[PDB]
Amino acid sequence: KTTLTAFGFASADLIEIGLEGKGFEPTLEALFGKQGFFPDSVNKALYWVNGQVPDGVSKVLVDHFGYTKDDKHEQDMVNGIMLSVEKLIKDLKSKE
Repeated sequence: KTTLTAFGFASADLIEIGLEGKGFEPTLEALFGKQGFFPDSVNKALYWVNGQVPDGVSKVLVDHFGYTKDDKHEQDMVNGIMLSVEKLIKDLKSKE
């Protein structure tokens, strides 16, 4: 929002766009929470996909998505991504 006072002492809101919403936190956590889609999905993709991102990007990825070096699951790329998808689907209707 912005209020303009350029007509002497007469004021007038030049423009205002009002955003109102609730229930964002559950989706925020289902995307980036402990069981969120992004952390597990990125971890599985990094484990099953050859090659590592530059070290600078690697630090951020480890910090945010909790990439794990070693996994004992002979489950494949498809199941690795699909576990994250499954938990996200449960996240969707398990909350607001």
